[PDB]
Amino acid sequence: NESGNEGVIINNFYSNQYQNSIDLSALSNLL
Amino acid sequence: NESGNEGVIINNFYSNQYQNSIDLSALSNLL
Amino acid sequence: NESGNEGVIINNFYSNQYQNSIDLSALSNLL
Amino acid sequence: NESGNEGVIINNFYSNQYQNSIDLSALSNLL
Amino acid sequence: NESGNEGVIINNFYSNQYQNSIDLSALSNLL
Amino acid sequence: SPIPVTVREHKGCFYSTNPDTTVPIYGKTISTPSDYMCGEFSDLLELCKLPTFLGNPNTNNKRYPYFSATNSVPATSMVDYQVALSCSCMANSMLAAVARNFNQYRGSLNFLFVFTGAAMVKGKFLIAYTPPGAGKPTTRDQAMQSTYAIWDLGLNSSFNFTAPFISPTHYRQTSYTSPTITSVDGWVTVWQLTPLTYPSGTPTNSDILTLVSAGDDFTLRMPISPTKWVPQ
Amino acid sequence: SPIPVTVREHKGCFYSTNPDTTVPIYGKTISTPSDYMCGEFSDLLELCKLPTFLGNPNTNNKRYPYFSATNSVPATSMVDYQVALSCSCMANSMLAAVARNFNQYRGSLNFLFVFTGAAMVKGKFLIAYTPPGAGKPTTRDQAMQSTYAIWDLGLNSSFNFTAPFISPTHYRQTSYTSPTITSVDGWVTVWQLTPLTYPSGTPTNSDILTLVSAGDDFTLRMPISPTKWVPQ
Amino acid sequence: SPIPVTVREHKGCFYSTNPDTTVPIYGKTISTPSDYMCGEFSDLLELCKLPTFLGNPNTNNKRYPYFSATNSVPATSMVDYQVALSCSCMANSMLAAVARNFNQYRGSLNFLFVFTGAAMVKGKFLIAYTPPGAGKPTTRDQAMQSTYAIWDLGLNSSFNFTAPFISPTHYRQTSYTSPTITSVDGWVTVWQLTPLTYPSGTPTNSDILTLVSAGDDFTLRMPISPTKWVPQ
Amino acid sequence: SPIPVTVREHKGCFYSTNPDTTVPIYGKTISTPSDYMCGEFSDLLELCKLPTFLGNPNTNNKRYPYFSATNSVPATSMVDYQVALSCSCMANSMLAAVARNFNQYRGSLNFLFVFTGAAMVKGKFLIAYTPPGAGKPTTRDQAMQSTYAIWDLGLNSSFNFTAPFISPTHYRQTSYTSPTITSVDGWVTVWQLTPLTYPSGTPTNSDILTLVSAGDDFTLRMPISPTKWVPQ
Amino acid sequence: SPIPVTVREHKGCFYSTNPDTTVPIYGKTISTPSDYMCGEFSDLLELCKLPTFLGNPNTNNKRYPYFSATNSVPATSMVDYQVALSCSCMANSMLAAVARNFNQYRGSLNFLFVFTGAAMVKGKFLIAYTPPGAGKPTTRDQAMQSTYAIWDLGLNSSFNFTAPFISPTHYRQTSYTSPTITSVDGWVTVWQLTPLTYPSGTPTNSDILTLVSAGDDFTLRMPISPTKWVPQ
Repeated sequence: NESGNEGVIINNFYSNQYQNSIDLSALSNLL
Repeated sequence: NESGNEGVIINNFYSNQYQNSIDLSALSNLL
Repeated sequence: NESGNEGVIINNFYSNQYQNSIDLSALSNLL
Repeated sequence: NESGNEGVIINNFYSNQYQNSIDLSALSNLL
Repeated sequence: NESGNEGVIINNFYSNQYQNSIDLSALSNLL
Repeated sequence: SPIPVTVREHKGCFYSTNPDTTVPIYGKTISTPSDYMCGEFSDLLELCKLPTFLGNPNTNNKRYPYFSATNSVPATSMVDYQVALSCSCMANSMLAAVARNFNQYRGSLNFLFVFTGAAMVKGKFLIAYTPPGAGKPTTRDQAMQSTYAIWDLGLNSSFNFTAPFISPTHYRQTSYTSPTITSVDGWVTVWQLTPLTYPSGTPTNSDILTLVSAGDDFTLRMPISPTKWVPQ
Repeated sequence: SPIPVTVREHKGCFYSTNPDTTVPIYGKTISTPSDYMCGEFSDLLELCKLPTFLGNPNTNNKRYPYFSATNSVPATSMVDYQVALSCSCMANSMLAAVARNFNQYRGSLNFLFVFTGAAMVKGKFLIAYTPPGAGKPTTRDQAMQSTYAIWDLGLNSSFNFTAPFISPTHYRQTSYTSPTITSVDGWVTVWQLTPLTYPSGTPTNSDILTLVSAGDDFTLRMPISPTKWVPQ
Repeated sequence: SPIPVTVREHKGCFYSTNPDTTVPIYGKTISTPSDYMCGEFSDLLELCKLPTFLGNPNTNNKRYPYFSATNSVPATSMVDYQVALSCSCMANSMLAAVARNFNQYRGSLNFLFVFTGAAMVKGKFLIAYTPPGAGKPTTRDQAMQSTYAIWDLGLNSSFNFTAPFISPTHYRQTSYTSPTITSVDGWVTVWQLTPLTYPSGTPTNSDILTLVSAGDDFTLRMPISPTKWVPQ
Repeated sequence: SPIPVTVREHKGCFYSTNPDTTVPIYGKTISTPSDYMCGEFSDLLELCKLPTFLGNPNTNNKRYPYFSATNSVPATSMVDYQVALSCSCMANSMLAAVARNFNQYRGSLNFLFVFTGAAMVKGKFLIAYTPPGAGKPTTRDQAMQSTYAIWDLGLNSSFNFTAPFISPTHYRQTSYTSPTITSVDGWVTVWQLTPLTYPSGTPTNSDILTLVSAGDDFTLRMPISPTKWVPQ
Repeated sequence: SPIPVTVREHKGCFYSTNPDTTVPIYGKTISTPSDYMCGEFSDLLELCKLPTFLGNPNTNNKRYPYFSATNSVPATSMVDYQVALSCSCMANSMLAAVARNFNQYRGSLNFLFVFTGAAMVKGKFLIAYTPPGAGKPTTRDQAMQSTYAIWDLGLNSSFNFTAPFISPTHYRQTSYTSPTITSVDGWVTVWQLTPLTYPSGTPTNSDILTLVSAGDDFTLRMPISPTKWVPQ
């Protein structure tokens, strides 16, 4: 079940990338 | 027929769980 | 054609029952 | 292409009939 | 990936033509 | 998550004739039925198509309802009321009374004349609508060249006339007489084409009863609300 | 990108009976169950259909519950309480107590009478509902021409009566007596049609117990909230 | 249930050229037809492509419409008007009058010259557009090395010229002469390449009539609104 | 075209625990990964199920961790701590420390007792949970009639006890002792059922180590935030 | 009919970096094309990967571009510039100039050294990156135990070096030197491993030209905006 205190049916307008934090895993000059 | 005085076509944004009251029925450490 | 002066594409949010007037036609104890 | 200066994706709420001007072409008593 | 700082799920109401700049490539009298 | 909104300029305006609802307060409330009450009229037009009575004057300014006639020669006759759906005549009449709570009118009008004289009587009337261009006729002769109908007083009590719509404009103004401007139009006249005859034992004099209506062509559009009165 | 919005006239109004939610604060919070508690009534009507007790007066203004009778002749009898679902009687009663937190009522009412006298006794009562039109009866004779039932006091302890709804209007006002206006209607009377008889060794006197209810026809609609009291 | 909204910064702004509707007041109102009125022009361009008349001056500052010529040698001739769609000439002209209520222009221009002299006459004119780089020519010889056309005065009354668009920029400014900046460009000149000849019995002197237009290539974009005037 | 909106009563309110986002400022910003950091606990409960240490007092008010015992007879013994998840004991403990930042609790509790005495020793303890109804026991005898377990001190160092949830209410208050109200419940006691024995060469005296936990049944719900402290 | 809306707390805030549009004013306006203009760079990184020139000082504080060397023994040599992408050196450089309008950096750096001496010459340089832990080397010997490359001065004019990213943190701060905090890291040194030799007829002395760049591994993220300057 859902995120935490965060519960509207319309979820996020912006873009995840935009509301929280991406989140991740570890031309020419010519001659 | 519907709840009581509560009649909009758009019903609830939040999440039931969030607007009224759920409602109900009666890691390691290692060695 | 439509009601009278009343013309939006989104018609009624509430519920007819709720905006104008329904409109109509003419437990135990035990032993 | 579109009306003139008038460009939203949501076009008209009301009803054409209601925002601009229709536009046109040329009980009993009993006995 | 997307424009630059511009990230809502609802993109543009108006009309591209209307929010930024088109963008481009190079009756009778009678007798 | 909140949806950004651009608040528009108006923002706390109340529009009187605003085509859209508002918020309730007392809901799921059922109305007392009807069911048993016949006589519901949906459109107004279907009203102003029922003659009501054009009041004809005499010295006391005691207009009264009859065009009234006899034994012989008019005059420039019998009457004359213009067709300016705001007249003195037509106002008080339904059609004219309804036509008013509306800005414009189009279509053909109808004037109905019912004779009230003795059955042992006999008369013959010329009737006409004369459009604006020249002036108000001043003699039958001058009148006849207009849309008319010779009425033969017989068995058949009433006549039905109807003055068209001879209008440039597809529509006309229901009448508000900040002067008489160009738009408005009409005069209807009526005179006897033969006198109103009668044997011995019957009356000289006889009254004939007036009743305006809006045809199968009449159209009123642009609601408005006139001219604050408070009668008499 | 922002959606333009036209802010409507009201804009900072709070409606009391406004049919629509508002914002939470404490969510994903689970409620302590029930499960084991029988006796949940969903509708109120299903309440005001349980007699509770119409208090009958005597000098001290010590109303008490019984219609009480004997050995012989009334009077104009035994009692009389009108049917004005706001009376002196019915108020305090459930139905009448419930009927009040509501603006209108329709349907048939029911009056139940249980006899409390000795088993070696015997009586016979006439009972009637007399609609408004003429006046309050002043003699059984005058009463009988109304909806009634001759009650024979026997084995079978209680009688069930029920005064209809003889109403023009599909509905009636639950009662607020800024005067007595036309709408409200009813009087129910009761008198003995034969005296209440009894052999030797038993009482003269006997009390019979009163209990109003709303039938299989009773309907209350328009919530409201009456008349601030603070009893005694 | 209410939808949360984030009110944006502007919030009570009115935009003049704002591409989006607003609220009605008088609806379901039908408009008086047209139907019968031919001559509806949808685009403006389709306007500014109809010569109107470039006024040529003489001492009184009484410009008048003709380029006017004779018997022999210019000068540095006949005329000279630049192509700066804001000139003295082209303003008052449709194209130039329309071109103004717009910020930019592109495409090829057209100058049409109609001869008004005697039919027993004969002349021959050289015509040219000379782009900015060097200076305004000061002799036909100096002119000819530009886009031109030798006009032979005959049967065929009028000549059609058209000065291109020799422009770096894909577009040019419709003209607002806070000085003469680099963008604007053009001069069109015209002189006789042989004198304007005529036998006995005919006039020395003759006037030839001026009329600008915007080709099959002309484009005006960026509405604006100029320069408050109040003529004469 | 603008969408009319009815602004609701609140209109400029900020809710602290409001379940819904707000507006960003720095976007398309990627976070420094994790990847390599084991030991992420998602739920708190999974915490308050790790004994931490209930501090047992002696004159200096120097509570210390051991229930401590010997050679013979209690008393009314050894200890006694109630089960009021707010006690003096359990607070400071995780479970009790976590149980607090929450309004309610349900489920079974567990008390674990580890013996620290010499291996050449031997003892035998009675242990019990005694529900509220009567009073705090005042003798083993009086205690035993409650949920208990006779602990035999052997090889096997620690014992696991667990005091149920003998509760009317499906839930109980995590403890805020505006007095002791009815809800809260528990006392756990412990005394020796045979003394703690030991041969020659070993100690009289021995300490046994205390550690609370929340079972496989423990549930805390209603976040809150207590009681501002600032220790010592 | 109006949609109720809950206005959120912010309500008249303007966010600078707010990811979402706003309202137009001049629409359906077509832009002057491009088409013919090659040389459009979409990403900045693709910039800061072009050496620009690290200025090496001498007494006048007249830094100049060359590491400059000869005939024999350093010193502790030739140079030394740290790798603190904010240095004195790298700032003014593209990479370093671009790296700044950004909060963080990751990846491998590259230092390129081009020799400018006579072709009849010959030299041999040792080069190294020495991570923070111990101190700045004070002798080649001390240096060599770090990532390095012995450069043999020949035909082949330039050498390419590249100092990794030996970093705990997946990222590092682009440099804002409220002191030197722990994060930042690097020193690159260079000394001759054999002197720079040359026959008769050629110069003692020779200058070798400096140029920083960001490899195939370089990443800048978190836009910001530094430190207000106004040069000289």
